[PDB]
Amino acid sequence: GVEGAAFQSRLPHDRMTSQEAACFPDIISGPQQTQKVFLFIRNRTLQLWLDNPKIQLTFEATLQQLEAPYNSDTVLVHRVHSYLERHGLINFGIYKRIKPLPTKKTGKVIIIGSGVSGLAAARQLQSFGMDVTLLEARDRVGGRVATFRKGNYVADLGAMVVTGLGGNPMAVVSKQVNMELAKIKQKCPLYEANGQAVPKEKDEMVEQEFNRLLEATSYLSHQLDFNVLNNKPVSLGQALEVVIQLQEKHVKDEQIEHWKKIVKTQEELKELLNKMVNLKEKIKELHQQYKEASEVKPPRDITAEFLVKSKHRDLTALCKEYDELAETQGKLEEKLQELEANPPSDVYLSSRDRQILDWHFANLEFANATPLSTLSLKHWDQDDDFEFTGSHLTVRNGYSCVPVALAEGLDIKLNTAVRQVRYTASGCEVIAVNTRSTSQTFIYKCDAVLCTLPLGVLKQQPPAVQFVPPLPEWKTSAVQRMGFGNLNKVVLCFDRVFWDPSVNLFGHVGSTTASRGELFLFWNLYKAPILLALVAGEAAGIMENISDDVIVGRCLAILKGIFGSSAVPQPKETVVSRWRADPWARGSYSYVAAGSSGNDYDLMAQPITPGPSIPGAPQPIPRLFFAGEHTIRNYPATVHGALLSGLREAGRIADQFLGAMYTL
Amino acid sequence: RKPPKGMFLSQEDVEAVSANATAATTVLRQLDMELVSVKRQIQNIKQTNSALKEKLDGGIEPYRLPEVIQKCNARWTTEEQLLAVQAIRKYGRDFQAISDVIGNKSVVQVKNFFVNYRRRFNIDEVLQEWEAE
Amino acid sequence: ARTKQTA
Ligand SMILES: Cc1cc2c(cc1C)N(C[C@H](O)[C@H](O)[C@H](O)COP(=O)(O)OP(=O)(O)OC[C@H]1O[C@@H](n3cnc4c(N)ncnc43)[C@H](O)[C@@H]1O)c1[nH]c(=O)[nH]c(=O)c1N2
Ligand SMILES: [Cl-]
Ligand SMILES: [Cl-]
Repeated sequence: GVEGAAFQSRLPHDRMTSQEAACFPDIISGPQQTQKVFLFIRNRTLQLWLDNPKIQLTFEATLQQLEAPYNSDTVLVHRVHSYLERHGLINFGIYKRIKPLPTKKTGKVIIIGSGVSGLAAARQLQSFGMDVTLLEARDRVGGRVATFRKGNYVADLGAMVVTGLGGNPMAVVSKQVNMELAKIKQKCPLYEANGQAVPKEKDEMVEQEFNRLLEATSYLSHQLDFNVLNNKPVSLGQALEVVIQLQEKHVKDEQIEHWKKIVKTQEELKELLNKMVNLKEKIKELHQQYKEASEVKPPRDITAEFLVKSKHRDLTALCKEYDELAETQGKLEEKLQELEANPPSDVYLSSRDRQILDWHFANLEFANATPLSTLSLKHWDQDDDFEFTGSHLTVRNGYSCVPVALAEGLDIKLNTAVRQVRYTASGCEVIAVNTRSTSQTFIYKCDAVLCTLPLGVLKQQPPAVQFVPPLPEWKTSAVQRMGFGNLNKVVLCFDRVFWDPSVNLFGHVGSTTASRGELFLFWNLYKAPILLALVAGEAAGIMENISDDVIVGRCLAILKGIFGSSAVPQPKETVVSRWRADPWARGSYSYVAAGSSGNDYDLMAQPITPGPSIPGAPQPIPRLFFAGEHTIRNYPATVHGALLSGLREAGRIADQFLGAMYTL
Repeated sequence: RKPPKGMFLSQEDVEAVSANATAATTVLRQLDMELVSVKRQIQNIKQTNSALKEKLDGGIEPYRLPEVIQKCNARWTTEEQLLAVQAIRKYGRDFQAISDVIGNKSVVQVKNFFVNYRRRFNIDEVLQEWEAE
Repeated sequence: ARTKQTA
């Protein structure tokens, strides 16, 4: 009920957050009883908004649905409501406005980029009463949400999956925008280079080993403190290699001690056989002596008789000894047959085992849009505990429906490439040009600038966008440290379905480690017959240089080897993405690079405050703000993350330029 | 707190595989070599043992004697007493051996002999003779 | 951010 509302908003139901503490210091420092009243009001308001996100939830309409005693304190309710509204926890996205927007605007904000982060912030700012204009370099909106549309064919070249609805803000958006969400069937069969499937046994054996190897790197990091090597941050790739090398070492160590047990025992045999051979000689010589003494025929003196009798006894004793040694000979002989029949494992992983493992590594390289040797060992999975619950889905009608819908009613200047960002104590001015005719210049004056340029663009050297004055070192250093990955897609449009329709995805196992991410995975998720191929890891960057024909050629080859040469027709339509080359992206999405950490995401999010114009003048207002996937530590590299960063900055900007009434 | 099951990762080993750029390859090689030098050592002793086994062909069957198989008699014949004296000279206190030599006397009867004929047969003197060897 | 296709 109210607890689900908190969960769906990424909030603890029974506790106040740091953000809430800042706006309600009176309540958090006060008695527990009052804190409980606040929590209920907050959760209930969230629930109301969540129950019907198609219409604006006003303060009036909120007080209405609340029962006593909660509905007694009208100010506390009003405060909580405004707080939620301002921070975009309620009334965000595309909803029917009950109170038509006041025609009179306050403040002027220029937003650089019209991707999801920029669009989300714009809606919020416009909704707050500010003058908002967005500048997009492309001839469209959505940025990294790029949908290919030709006829009935629909395929996403950028973001494609909604990663669980539980706690995901995209769930609200999906009720506001007609999104044909379809569950992803987890079943993923693999096909080796030769085109033959991988048996259930191996598939599971390698996958389990893969997870075991990752868990091992975690141990190696947290317990053995292997995080720095040669004054360099250890990468996930390095850690995996070391772990694998050590598993190969153990296999060899077990082998050695097994063959050493054999020799030790075989040396026990050597000694025993040496005894037996000498004893057999002793027995032979004694037998002769007895026979010679036995010759002397009765009757004989007592010494001659003693000789016979004594040698008889001595021989009996020695014959008993030999029998006991022969008893021991049979025990060791079979002990050796048992050991020789019990060899330990020959290899840690066979060539085929390694190739299948490389597919899992490629899969991980896809997830993080980067080769494993670039990922921070200590932090690559820092955002793990924030994953949403529920099954992963795809946008069957193309993800672009989201940005397009969010663009409705906004002032967006397309084909406008921002070139320079000037920010001072009295305001800002952004210099941009027409992408179609670069000489045509545009000047935009504003009170604040919200920068949503991708990390790739911010990294560009020489820079594509100049900041005046330059960004401070703390900001640029973060930019240099943070990783900006790459991953590409190959859209293959056909006229007929020649694949297993109940199978959403299937993999192709590359021959070598180097090419593991090369067209390693195929997606079958749309209405029309379309196959989407992934290019991850080191392959992504290299394949951008290869032409479409050659890429499609390789795709066809792979599919032929799997479905038969006379079953794969020549594609009617093909598209290949090149995110790194794309001047407005220069990569796909951020990753936690070795040497970086979740803290850099926070640094990326901090606004910039210019120095004073007049010396000795009071401390200016922050003027330059940042949003975007690379500015949200808990959900980076995602659509929801971008969306949330936009909502965050809108609240901070509004608080700064329109003032906060709910803090008092 | 611990590595995954079946997985092996010690501090000492990790440091070894990462001492230098080739350390890992050097470690694995030095083991591939140790394995080869032990396998050749196995076949060597296997062939040495095969020859020793061939020398024990037939075992000790042509050297085996039939058992004495006879009842124990309480009476001591002059012949038996004389055998004992010599048995004491050659075996000392191994009553079992002495009894086996005489044939028809038990272990206890031998012990009794030691006391019953201690003086007459200078057993004490005969015992010291055995100690000198 | 690990594997992705899970729950
Ligand atoms: C191939 C691929 C695959 C995936 C994903 C990305 C890609 C590329 N992601 C990540 C997701 O797409 C991404 O995080 C967001 O869409 C980006 O949001 P932003 O608003 O921060 O940047 P975004 O790059 O979208 O917006 C920045 C905008 O700035 C514009 N711009 C750049 N330079 C400019 C300039 N000089 N002047 C003016 N404008 C300029 C750009 O053109 C762009 O429109 C994803 N997400 C997810 O949730 N699940 C998924 O399935 C995936 N998988
Ligand atoms: Cl592109
Ligand atoms: Cl700071």
